[PDB]
Amino acid sequence: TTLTLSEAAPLLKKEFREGRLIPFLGAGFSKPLKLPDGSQLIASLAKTLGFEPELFDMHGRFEQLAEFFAISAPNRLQRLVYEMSLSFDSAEAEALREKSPMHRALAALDWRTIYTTNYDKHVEGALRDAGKQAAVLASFADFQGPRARDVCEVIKFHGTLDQPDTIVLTESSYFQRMALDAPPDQRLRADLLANSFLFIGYSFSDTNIRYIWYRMNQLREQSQLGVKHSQARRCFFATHGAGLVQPDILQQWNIDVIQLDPTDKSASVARLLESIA
Amino acid sequence: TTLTLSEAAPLLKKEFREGRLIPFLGAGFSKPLKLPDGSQLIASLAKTLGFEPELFDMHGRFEQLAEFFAISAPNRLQRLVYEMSLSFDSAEAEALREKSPMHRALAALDWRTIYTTNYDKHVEGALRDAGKQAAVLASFADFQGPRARDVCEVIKFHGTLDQPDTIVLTESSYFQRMALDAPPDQRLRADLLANSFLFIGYSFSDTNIRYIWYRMNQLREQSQLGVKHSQARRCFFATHGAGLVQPDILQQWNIDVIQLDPTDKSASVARLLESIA
Amino acid sequence: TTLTLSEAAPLLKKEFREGRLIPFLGAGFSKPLKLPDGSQLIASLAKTLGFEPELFDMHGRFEQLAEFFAISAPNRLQRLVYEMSLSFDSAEAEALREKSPMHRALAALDWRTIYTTNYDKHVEGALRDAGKQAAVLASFADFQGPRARDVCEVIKFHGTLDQPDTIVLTESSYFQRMALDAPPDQRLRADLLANSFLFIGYSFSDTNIRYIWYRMNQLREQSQLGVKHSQARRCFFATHGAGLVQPDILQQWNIDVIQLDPTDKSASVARLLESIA
Amino acid sequence: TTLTLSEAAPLLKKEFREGRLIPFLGAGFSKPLKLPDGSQLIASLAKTLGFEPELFDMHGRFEQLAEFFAISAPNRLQRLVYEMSLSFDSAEAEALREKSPMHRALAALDWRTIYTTNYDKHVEGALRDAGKQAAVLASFADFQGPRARDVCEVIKFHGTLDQPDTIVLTESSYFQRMALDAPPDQRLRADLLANSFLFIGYSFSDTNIRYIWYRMNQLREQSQLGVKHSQARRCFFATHGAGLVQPDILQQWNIDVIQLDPTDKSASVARLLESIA
Amino acid sequence: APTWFYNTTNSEKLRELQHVLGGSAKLGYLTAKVTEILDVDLETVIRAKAIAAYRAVRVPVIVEHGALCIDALNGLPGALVKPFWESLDTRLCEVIPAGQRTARARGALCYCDGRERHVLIEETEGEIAPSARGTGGFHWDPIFIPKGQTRTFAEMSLDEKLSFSPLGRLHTRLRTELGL
Amino acid sequence: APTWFYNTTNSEKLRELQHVLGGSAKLGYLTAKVTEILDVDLETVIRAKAIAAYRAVRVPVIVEHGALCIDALNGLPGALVKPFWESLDTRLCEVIPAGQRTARARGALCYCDGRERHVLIEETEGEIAPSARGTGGFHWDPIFIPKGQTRTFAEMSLDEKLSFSPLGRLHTRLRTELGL
Ligand SMILES: O=c1nc[nH]c2c1ncn2[C@H]1C[C@H](O)[C@@H](COP(=O)(O)OP(=O)(O)OP(=O)(O)O)O1
Ligand SMILES: O=c1nc[nH]c2c1ncn2[C@H]1C[C@H](O)[C@@H](COP(=O)(O)OP(=O)(O)OP(=O)(O)O)O1
Ligand SMILES: NC(=O)c1cccnc1
Ligand SMILES: NC(=O)c1cccnc1
Ligand SMILES: NC(=O)c1cccnc1
Ligand SMILES: NC(=O)c1cccnc1
Ligand SMILES: [Zn+2]
Ligand SMILES: [Zn+2]
Repeated sequence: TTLTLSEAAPLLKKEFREGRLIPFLGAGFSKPLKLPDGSQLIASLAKTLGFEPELFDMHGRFEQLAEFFAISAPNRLQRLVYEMSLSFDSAEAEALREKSPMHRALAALDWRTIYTTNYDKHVEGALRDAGKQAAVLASFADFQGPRARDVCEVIKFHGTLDQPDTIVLTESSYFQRMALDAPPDQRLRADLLANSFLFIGYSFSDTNIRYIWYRMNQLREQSQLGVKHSQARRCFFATHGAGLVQPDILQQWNIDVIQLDPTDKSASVARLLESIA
Repeated sequence: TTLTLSEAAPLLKKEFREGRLIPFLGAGFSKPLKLPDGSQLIASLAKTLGFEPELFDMHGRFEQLAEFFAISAPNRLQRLVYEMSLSFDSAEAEALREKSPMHRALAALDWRTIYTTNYDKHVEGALRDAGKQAAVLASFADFQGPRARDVCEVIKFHGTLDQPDTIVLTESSYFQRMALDAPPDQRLRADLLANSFLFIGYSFSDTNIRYIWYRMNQLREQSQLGVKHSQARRCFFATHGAGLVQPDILQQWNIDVIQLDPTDKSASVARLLESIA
Repeated sequence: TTLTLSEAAPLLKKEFREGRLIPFLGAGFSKPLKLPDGSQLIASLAKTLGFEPELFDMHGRFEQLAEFFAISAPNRLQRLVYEMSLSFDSAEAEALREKSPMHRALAALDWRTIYTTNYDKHVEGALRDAGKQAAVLASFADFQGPRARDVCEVIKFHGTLDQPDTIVLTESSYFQRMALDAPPDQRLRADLLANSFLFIGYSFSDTNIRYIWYRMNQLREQSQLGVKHSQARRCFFATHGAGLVQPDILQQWNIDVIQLDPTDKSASVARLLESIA
Repeated sequence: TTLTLSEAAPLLKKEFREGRLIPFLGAGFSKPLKLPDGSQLIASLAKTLGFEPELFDMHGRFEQLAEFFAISAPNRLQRLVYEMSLSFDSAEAEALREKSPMHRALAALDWRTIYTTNYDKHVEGALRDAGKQAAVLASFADFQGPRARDVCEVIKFHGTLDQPDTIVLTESSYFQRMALDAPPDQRLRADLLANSFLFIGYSFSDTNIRYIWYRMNQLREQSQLGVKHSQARRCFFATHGAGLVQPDILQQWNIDVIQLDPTDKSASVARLLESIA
Repeated sequence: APTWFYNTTNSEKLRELQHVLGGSAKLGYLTAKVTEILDVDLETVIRAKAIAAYRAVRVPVIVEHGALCIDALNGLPGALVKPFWESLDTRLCEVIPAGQRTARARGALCYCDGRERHVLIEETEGEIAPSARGTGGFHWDPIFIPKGQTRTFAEMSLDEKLSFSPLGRLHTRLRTELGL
Repeated sequence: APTWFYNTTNSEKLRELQHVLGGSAKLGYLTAKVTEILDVDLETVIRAKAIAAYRAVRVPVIVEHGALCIDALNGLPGALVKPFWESLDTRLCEVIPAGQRTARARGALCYCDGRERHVLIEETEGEIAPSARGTGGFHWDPIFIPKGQTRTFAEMSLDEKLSFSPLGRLHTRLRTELGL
């Protein structure tokens, strides 16, 4: 009911040599850089507001606690972006990034499009470390700006720290992305029409990501394809610790789960990215 | 920062005598009828699937555990509606409903529209107990069907048990309502343009209810009203146990919180509905 | 010309100890549970439509009056299934079912297949009361679903209330079953090739049941068996009040009539089921 | 909800001048010839069997009482056909047939196909009275026999008295026609694909006629025509005394009811057949 | 073509209802024979007479049944008036004691459209005559004298009888409720 | 198991027929309620009562209906005796003139096996009492005095009443024709 690493490796080679495999990188991909995930941010927002971090967690979800933070005082969200810039893109996080085996194995492949939902320059920065060049696309001005001819386009799906208007963190910013009208939303839905995705270090907790894969099946089911042909183009979900409910929800959306070895999280991902080559 | 019962009582009389107050009733309004809330359903779905009810709860949210239930076997959702109809609309739940002080105090007022998100005939059934007559509107055929002239229209916002296609319980049914295209969605957004609402026994956990009040502020903020005039038409949220984060999120959406006495939940609601008269 | 109870008792023991006797249960088998038969449903459909129950009866047959009900308004049949579910499978009908002597005498025998044409869980529910376990088979997904190894299969021939698409009540649903292509139709015609049936509480008024026993004689007469051998495998029809015409029609179809004592209908059936043991 | 005579008259002229209108004549069309209908036959079968005619009627339907008659003694059905021949086709029924205004108005039109379900030579005999010539088609040998070039084909749908093997009267003969494999069945289903029918003196009580119009809608609904185009080709049902249920059942099957004046049954039919000319 | 049909086998009731409701083009006439149930209550018999006449003619039908409840006979005949005038013709004036001759002439229409039965009842106080007098009218009209009047239904013309009889108030109620 | 079923809702008729035909093991008892037609002729009502009771119980059934034809009322009530004793209880002794008190107590059994209806009729001459006397029995037994006897049916015991009543001759005719 779940692919292993050796089973999923010839399936990922076929989609990569055809140029139809696109990585989707989450907050767990920057975990070996000693960065906060979605839980250590809330522990830092609770310290500023005067909450204990265990009491602040039980008043709402991740989107709702950041919405409460941003309206506590004026200019409270601007300060957070400044603080995150200092801690996510610091020089000691740069130094952990050249010697990271996941970021080396990611940049060794010749991708054309990479999607990320984290606010750090460590995915395009991994491509600059390997001598390659990348193109960060986050806002409308980036898509219409000049690029080079054949350069890997890194789509910052949730925003970048050097453009603080593009960061979606609060609940009102997730509701603004439910219209699927932002330039990262329109680019994602067109790439999903034709490409397989590889989710690495990401857990489907964002209700706007799950809503995009929902509405691709409304195109898939209305097109009245067979049992054989509607199940042909799959997406892949590499996860150490998926539960018992979530892999069966995603089978509806043509998403297969690749079970990685949970003893060493960083080496299991790196062996997956080296098996694509 | 929070209205009491005596403070909110003249504010609710003014909107009621103008005919611009509409109740919005949740799952906590049927709690004195000994019915399950959103947690005792999941305890019953876990027993059918072979889970322990505490282990089944930590694999996903309420929408996602019901999505996992409905795809476990064919015709698994149809059976749930049949079982729910035996236990929610049973004869002993009818007998607890005439002697309930909340349902008597609700039907004593001369409403014109009532919205509910629960699957039971105990809101329109409370109106039949007081000699009044109601009109259940759940699907497209109900809105175009014949009614009488001046009859309280009960809008089953999430569906009714006698029309099992209208029940939104699983995650795919909540995503289908994100388009705001269903007949209860279109009727709600037009009533929200002109009326104050009174949330009784409901907690804002549905991401499609919160998205409707989100997009009413996008009309409110784009209309460029003043500080005084954009804050004039309020909605009211009667809750015994609102936390510390959620009342400040809803102040953005012109929703005021009415703190009820948590020692006796049923008598606190009944004194609120009697203060409107 | 008609078997008595003591005459038919050694004939039913022989077919039961060979495992070739199958009960066929009708609407009169749920009459001691205070449930409607085919006449009190029409009295309830006439009240909804605004007819007097004696005037509504003289405009058509049972199949045709339910066809007129289902097309009077949209979602009018779905409501009927919901109402029947709450009335037929209520808790007070459960409590009358443990102390019913017919349902105790039915479950005391070790059957392998039971056919019913009524929409209630009181035939498989009688088997659960005796500690035995049953398997309800009504739709195509039930036949291909998983069962246990040696469990009495209860074939809901006309449908079940927890699967409202399987209920055949209207005239168009009886005409859809004339093709003999439904999964309860195909299972019945194969069991009729090899087994004796015992009709209890059922009167041959359904023109699709009579058409199945018609076409078994077209196999019987074309096979050119003798007078002795074509009359060997009989079926049994226990009835308190069969007329003067119907027992001679069914002699054509190898169906013998067992005359039960009409003074007490429930005790006469219970003595028949205890004589098989 | 029901056409009158003047409303239905231009609708019948259009289908007749295109050659796409076919009469369907029942037992009420031979009622002015002083012949038995379906109730006076059963009164005559009860006299032979020794029943009182009111007691014999309450033991079964019309098909089932004739099945009981035919198996009471050997050669009992052959005698009935002989008796019916002497009574239905007698010389005094011939003399009432030239002066009948319905049979004159029927033969004045230049039909090409006429269907009847009655066992008498008074529909083709009406065509011989007007100087026209007819061709009775009842069995397989009649369809392959020689006819003339342009002669009205009278399809005896239930059989003729001069071919006693073709008469369907008993219940076993109606069940043999449920396969829709007889030569009158195959000719009817192909004419129903392309022509409007006019039911005169017939009441839909035969479950094989109703099953043919049922399965024409299964072709009509599966072809996925619009609301406008699936309702274009209608059939017409002239009846003095249709109830309240049966006209709404037949609206499903594109059958419109023409209400005739019930004070004089013979003159109301004759004015309908003269309005087609 | 008519939409309502007044069913009676009594040709004297037919010329009364055609005297007032005759010009209505929405009313037809049928002559089917039905069998009444055995009960003295007028409401029970006329309601079971319409269900038995709709079963015969299968169109929206209007039936009519009467009553001649008498105080000296504790309400007898009631709706059993049809076999009394057959048995006791003018001896019915003699079986009732002189001094307590008071009686009620009741009459009921019931129209059935195939789904509902609606009963219209009117009623006339009166007293049984000491002997039968008068030639006009029909069954039991020479024996009934209305209250205030000295004459019988038989002594009065058809315009004058319908200004006292229950049918003269049932014309307007049947015309209004059916739109005749 | 029985093969014939005697249908009555009157529990006083039940203990009479079980007093004589009670030991017959071929006779059962049912209590279905039927509605009689409106006719004074006993033969017509009992024949339409068996077809209406076979339709209810669907077994070979035996029904019973009576008559109390009176000379002073020209045969009234006849088979209309059920609503007279409801209306006129003991005033029925007073509405009949003294001097012509003669009457006939008729009674009829009709058994229907589902194909044929056979009517057995017996009859007892008598005269209506000047006033109701006696406590035993049931409906109209305190008012009827048989011919030759001075006492009523109410004054006599059940053995003595059935030596005069029509049912005492209908036991033997029903037992012989049915083999009870
Ligand atoms: O207003 C009335 N003025 C004078 N006589 C009346 C009246 N109304 C009823 N009568 C007589 C007629 C019949 O002798 C008996 C009613 O019995 P009734 O069943 O209605 O007469 P019926 O069977 O002959 O005709 P129908 O088929 O309309 O019931 O009392
Ligand atoms: O021999 C009799 N000795 C004394 N009284 C009798 C007798 N026979 C009938 N009666 C009384 C009973 C009832 O008051 C009426 C007949 O009416 P009747 O319809 O037969 O009585 P019922 O409806 O209560 O019972 P059942 O269902 O058997 O008809 O005269
Ligand atoms: N840049 C990151 O690592 C990060 C962590 C948590 C949430 N968003 C981004
Ligand atoms: N009918 C109800 O009260 C209910 C409760 C919880 C969820 N859905 C419905
Ligand atoms: N479940 C039942 O008893 C029933 C009754 C009537 C018709 N079908 C089923
Ligand atoms: N020949 C006829 O008129 C007829 C009547 C009734 C049934 N079948 C035929
Ligand atoms: Zn009459
Ligand atoms: Zn009676």
